[PDB]
Amino acid sequence: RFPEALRLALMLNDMELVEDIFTSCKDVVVQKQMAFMLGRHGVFLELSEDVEEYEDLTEIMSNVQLNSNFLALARELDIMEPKVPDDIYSARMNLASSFVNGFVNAAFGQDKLLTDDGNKWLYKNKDHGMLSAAASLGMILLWDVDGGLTQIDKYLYSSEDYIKSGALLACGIVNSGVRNECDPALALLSDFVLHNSNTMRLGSIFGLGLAYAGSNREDVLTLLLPVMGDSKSSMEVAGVTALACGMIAVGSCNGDVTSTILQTIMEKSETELKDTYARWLPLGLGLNHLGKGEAIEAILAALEVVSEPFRSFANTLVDVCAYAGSGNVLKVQQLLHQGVAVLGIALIAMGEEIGAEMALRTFGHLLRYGEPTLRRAVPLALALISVSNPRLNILDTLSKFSHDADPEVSYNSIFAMGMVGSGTNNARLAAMLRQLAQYHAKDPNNLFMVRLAQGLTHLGKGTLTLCPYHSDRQLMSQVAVAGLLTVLVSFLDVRNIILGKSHYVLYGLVAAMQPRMLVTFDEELRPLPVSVRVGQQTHTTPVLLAHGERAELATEEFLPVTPILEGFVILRKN
Amino acid sequence: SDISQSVSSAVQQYYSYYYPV
Amino acid sequence: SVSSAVYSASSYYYSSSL
Amino acid sequence: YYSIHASIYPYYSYTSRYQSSSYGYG
Amino acid sequence: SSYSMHYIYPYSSYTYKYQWRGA
Repeated sequence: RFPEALRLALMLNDMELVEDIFTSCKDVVVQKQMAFMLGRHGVFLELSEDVEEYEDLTEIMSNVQLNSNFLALARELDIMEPKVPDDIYSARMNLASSFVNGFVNAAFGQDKLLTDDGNKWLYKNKDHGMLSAAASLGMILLWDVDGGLTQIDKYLYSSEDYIKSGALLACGIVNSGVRNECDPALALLSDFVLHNSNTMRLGSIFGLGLAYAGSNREDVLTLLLPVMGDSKSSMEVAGVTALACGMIAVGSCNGDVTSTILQTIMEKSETELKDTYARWLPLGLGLNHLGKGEAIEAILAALEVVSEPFRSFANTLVDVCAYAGSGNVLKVQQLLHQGVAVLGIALIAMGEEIGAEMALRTFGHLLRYGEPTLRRAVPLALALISVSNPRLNILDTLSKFSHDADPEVSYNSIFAMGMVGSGTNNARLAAMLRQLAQYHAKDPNNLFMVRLAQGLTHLGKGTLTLCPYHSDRQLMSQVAVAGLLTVLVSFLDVRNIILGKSHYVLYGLVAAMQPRMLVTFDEELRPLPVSVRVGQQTHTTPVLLAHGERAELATEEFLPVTPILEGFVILRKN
Repeated sequence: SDISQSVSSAVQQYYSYYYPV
Repeated sequence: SVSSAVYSASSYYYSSSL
Repeated sequence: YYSIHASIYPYYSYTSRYQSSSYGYG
Repeated sequence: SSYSMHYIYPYSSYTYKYQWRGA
């Protein structure tokens, strides 16, 4: 009974076990099922070309067919029509609309703004807002590598540097989660990582980080690591480079990135480590050690030389990253600088439900009576612990604290409502956002957060999720966690990172985007309609599961190869 | 907010320190 | 060049297009 | 460490007596 | 206005094709 073993092994996070059990099998269709599981988990394992069905197992692992099945389900629902931003309802509102359009139309390669000629929209934006506008094209064309690049290529030759940087970022985005074997992204992006213009460096490096977040490629890391030591690199470029390297090397314990990050910290003046882009350096370090637990002491000891104010931040962030999956009661006691502390409480507690409910009570207490500075991060922790999970109590709390006189609590509460409801058409939440949009009219920043939350609620027109867990809520996608942490750590300085120049980091959410649709196949990977009983009623598949539902097929005619009816399942005959 | 609405057994209401008493 | 095409070796300068 | 009621909270340096500082039991 | 000739790209007017591939 092979399929269970590979689940348990993937939980153990051990490469050797994964490859040991993914072979040592006398069936092929079971290997195809395990390949679908690995593809969902974002693990790609290299196989010898002499294995019995190398071509198809490789084709499955690289999610090449994901786009076609997703568009097939989009044809079943009859939802291919584009939704302009005004249907959901200054430069800052053009940018807000661009983001709404990108979120809503994600994974359908259609749009009414970025038409055949997108200059008409791009030149209504300016500077970084125009960069993120150009970057949104790659979010609309997600997982469509061939058509994505065919559409993006026109902007790669623009005279405007912001548009070219956004096209580079789009080219990176369209390569996320697909791992095609021709390497279009390394060939297209790698010439700009040391470009003279820093905006080009930011776009190329973030694109490469998103395109290769799955695997710790040695060539991409050797390309990128020099850029943190370049004397022309801004602190923003060094931070983005550390983010990219930690995403690419996430959970790998790669020593050369670790040493490079420590060297880049040790070089920086006590005056520069005050720059808030410096917070991305230990974030990349934690991503490099995410979930490795007690092994982190060696680096905690190496960090002892760092300046005292920065030391608290680096140590806390790296420690809570190392234990992100642990669900350790004692580290939670230690955490019970402060913002990263509460984010680490959520990051650790999300691994089990009793700890998560105690965390929810703690976060409510902190929002009501906590330190005035400490409560600023609490809504982001509430977002992290309950992404794509529209709990009524959480949404009520955030709606209460959505008017708070302290602007950052309001901003973070609104963003947390948008995240919690992401990928769900919840009508209560949509009405809340519409009312808060009427209240926060004539308030550009709160209105911007409201528009972001509105767009995020309708992400994919209801067909996408951001939850990091999958397969019966028992396996954690490290790339999803890395993207979510990138965004929320950037939101611990929302007024200067997100509302400033660097809102392009919101596109890190693409690393966590996944489909929430069930699909059944015959042993030939051919769409096989069956009837299912989705509980916690009947429908004709492919059907959409919500956060906590279990789907069962209501006849004994077919038997599934995997015990878990999540994602893609191959079905045998009697 | 203004406060109607809900108070989690905080009853005068003293829902939080950042709301009018 | 780590950024070129020879199509695609198994089926040009991308930046310059020379 | 207490608070006096406009309201003033010295232990939080916040400006906008409660029986309990943690939960403000009236 | 969707392809480039061999170099000229007439949309951007960039001067110095199999869609986005080098061939």
